[PDB]
Parts: sequence; structure tokens; C-alpha cells
Amino acid sequence: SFVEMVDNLRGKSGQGYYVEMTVGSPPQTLNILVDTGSSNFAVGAAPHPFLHRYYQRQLSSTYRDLRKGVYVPYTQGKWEGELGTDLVSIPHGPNVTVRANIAAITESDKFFINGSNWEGILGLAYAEIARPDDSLEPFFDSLVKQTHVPNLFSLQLCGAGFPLNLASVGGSMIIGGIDHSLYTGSLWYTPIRREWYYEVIIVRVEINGQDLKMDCKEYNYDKSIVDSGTTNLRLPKKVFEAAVKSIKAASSTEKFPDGFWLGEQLVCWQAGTTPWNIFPVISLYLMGEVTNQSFRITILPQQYLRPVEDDDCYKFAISQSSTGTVMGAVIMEGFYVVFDRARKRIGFAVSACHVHDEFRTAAVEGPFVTLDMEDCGYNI
Ligand SMILES: CC(=O)N[C@@H](Cc1cc(F)cc(F)c1)[C@H](O)CN[C@@]1(c2cccc(C(C)(C)C)c2)CCc2[nH]ncc2C1
Repeated sequence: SFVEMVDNLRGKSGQGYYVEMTVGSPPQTLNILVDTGSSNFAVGAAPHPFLHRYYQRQLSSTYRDLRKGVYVPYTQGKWEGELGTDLVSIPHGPNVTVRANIAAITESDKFFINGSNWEGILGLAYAEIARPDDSLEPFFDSLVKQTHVPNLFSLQLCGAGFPLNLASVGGSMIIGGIDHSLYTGSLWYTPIRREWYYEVIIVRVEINGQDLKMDCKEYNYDKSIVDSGTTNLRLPKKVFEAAVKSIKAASSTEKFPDGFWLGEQLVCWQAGTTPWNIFPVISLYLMGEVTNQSFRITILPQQYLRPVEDDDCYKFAISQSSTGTVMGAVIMEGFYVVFDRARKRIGFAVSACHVHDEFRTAAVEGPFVTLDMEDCGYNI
């Protein structure tokens, strides 16, 4: 249908977006973080101070132990666990059940977040980056192989301010297709360069219409990916420095502590007086499937200035990286993103929950003629 899947995501700002899932027999309900930046399906399977509930394998008649250990280290957090298989469903997803690999998390460190409301993670990327090795079939590969669900999903991650009905921000994960009521305008597609992370190629970057003027290999230095499990826009050292230099220049009328630009300190303004006009729009051009059909996604300050609290407070959500460009949640917010795995491409369109701005508007625009995968792709 797809209507049954609209609004199936919830989350707290900066703590990921999650979807309801069931595991075992009888079905045990768990909220699971949707992560396109990994490929392991893992759930709390032991008591933890921040876990409201967890997966009890002893109470599932369909549980099968694989007699194998596993661990996954992320950017900061990590967990270890025991591999097994079990029946998995998504109540607000397709009407199907599948036997999938499940990493039963037995110990963890800085993985679970206090009061987040999620108890596990659903890695939606490819087998190549799955631990302990690529022989561990990811959930989405299992879903597609065992059912007739088409090989593609879409994510509409919404920012704050939209009606929901535990709170702040919602979204949609349409499994097996594209829901047209979730976006406006045209969907533009960029190739998945390789099936491991959802890797793409950035061919140009503009700040307030002014080209950053860098060797485009710098934009994809190491790699460039789409990652719903990461909050910030992460930029390679050199791009980060040139970008923050343009953003500081554009916003020079006001001055902020060095801590602000490092993403550690917050900045506030009397309620409703946020001076959005002095922060520029960032345009990221993605390589077209055909290079005279490239396109840009335009990000407003309402996206890269993430709202928090203690009247209107904000965190700078652009960070330095030594591991490539990561287009995180703040980038995906306000766009409808199609992970068209069947045709090895990712689509972008303006979301129905796009960010406001009285004088500017987020956009997905093209066509543009640009450089190639060969000119812009870093070869590792
Ligand atoms: C912030 C973060 O760590 N997000 C991850 C999901 C997550 C959400 C959460 F709420 C708590 C938590 F502990 C983890 C997500 O998987 C991160 N994904 C990347 C990644 C980094 C370290 C290793 C991994 C694999 C080995 C592949 C799992 C992935 C993708 C690749 C990459 N290059 N630079 C940065 C990244 C981020």
C-alpha cells in the first residue's frame, strides 16, 4: 500500500530515527534505529541502565543460536554480542515475516542513549561492511530474498515543528517503494558508486552561490556517503575549513565563541529573533547518472543549525572528518531520499516536511553539467 507506512518513524533530535519491529515467537516489540551507515541488525538482549526493554531469546521458540561472537565499533559507541536468527516483522511496514540475522547485544559502551526510546539498530547498507564479515546477510537483503518486496526503500526524515500523535520529530520509511504524497517536484538520481556504504560523488560545492573552488576529489576524499545514523554533515578537513571560513564571513555581523564552530557550545537568540538571513545556503552538487544531468541539493541554515534547549538555542551541525563526507540526518531532513538499490542509485526530492524560511527555499534543482566520477572520485 505505502499509506500504512507513512509516519512510521519517531525520534528525538540528534538521537536518530527509529521504527517499531517485532522479534521472536511470540513477537517481542522493540524500537529500532534506522541506519543507512551500517549493515548489522542488532538489539539489546540483556539489561542496561538506559534500556526500557530487551530481546529475551529464551522466550522465543523460533530463536536459533549461530554460536558466533560479533562486535561493531561506530564513531564513538560500540557493542558486542552473540549472533543468532529469528523471525522479524515490521508492524507499520510490509505485511511479511522474515528469518534474519540478529546480533543479540550482551554488552555495550556509549551506544544506548539515556531516554532515547530505541533498543536496537537496523543497518540498511550492504554486506561488504557487515561484521564480523560480508557473509552475514543484512536484514534488507534477507527481506528481499524471502519475500516479493521490491529492492528499494525511501526515507523522509522530518525536523521539529510537525504534528505527531518519546516526542519531537517523526518521519517515514517506505519499504518497497516510493510514496508520492511525501514529496513535491522531481526526483533527481545520483549513482551509488559502490555497494558498501551508500557511496555517492559530490562534483561541486557552492556557498551562497559562490563556488568553493577546490579540486572536487577533496569533496570525496576517502569517500562520500548518505548516512541516516549520523546527525551532522561531516566534511573532510580541507573542505570543512574552507566552508567554515565562508560561513563565518557571511555571518560576520555577529560573533560566536570558537566553541560554537567546533559543535561543542550552543548559541541563543531571544525567541523568534534568530537571524537566519546572515547564515548562507550550502549547495551540494551530486553527479548525475549522465553527467549533463547532475543536480544540486540546497541546505538552509534551519538544517545545519540544529535546535536544542537551555530561548531559541542552536548547535552548529557541521563537523570535521578525517574519514570522508558524511551526509547525515541534518542533510536528509527536508528531502525525500530514495535508496534505489535495484538500479544502484539514490534519489533526492523536496520533502513535504521541508524547512520554512520566509525568503529562501530548500531545493533539488537541475540539470547541471559537471565533472565525472573519474575527475571527482578518490581511488582507495
Ligand atoms: C554517530 C554514529 O556512530 N552513528 C552510527 C549509528 C549509531 C547511532 C547511534 F544513535 C548511536 C551509535 F553508537 C551509533 C552509524 O552507523 C555511523 N556510520 C558511519 C560508521 C562509522 C564507524 C564505523 C562504522 C561501521 C563499522 C561500518 C558500522 C560506520 C559510516 C561510515 C563513516 N565514515 N565516517 C563516519 C562514519 C559513520
